[PDB]
Amino acid sequence: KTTLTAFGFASADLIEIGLEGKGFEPTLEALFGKQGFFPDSVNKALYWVNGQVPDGVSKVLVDHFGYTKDDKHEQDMVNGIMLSVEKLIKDLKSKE
Repeated sequence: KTTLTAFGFASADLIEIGLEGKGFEPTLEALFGKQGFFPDSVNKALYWVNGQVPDGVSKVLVDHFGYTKDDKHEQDMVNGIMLSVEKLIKDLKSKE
């Protein structure tokens, strides 16, 4: 929002766009929470996909998505991504 006072002492809101919403936190956590889609999905993709991102990007990825070096699951790329998808689907209707 912005209020303009350029007509002497007469004021007038030049423009205002009002955003109102609730229930964002559950989706925020289902995307980036402990069981969120992004952390597990990125971890599985990094484990099953050859090659590592530059070290600078690697630090951020480890910090945010909790990439794990070693996994004992002979489950494949498809199941690795699909576990994250499954938990996200449960996240969707398990909350607001």
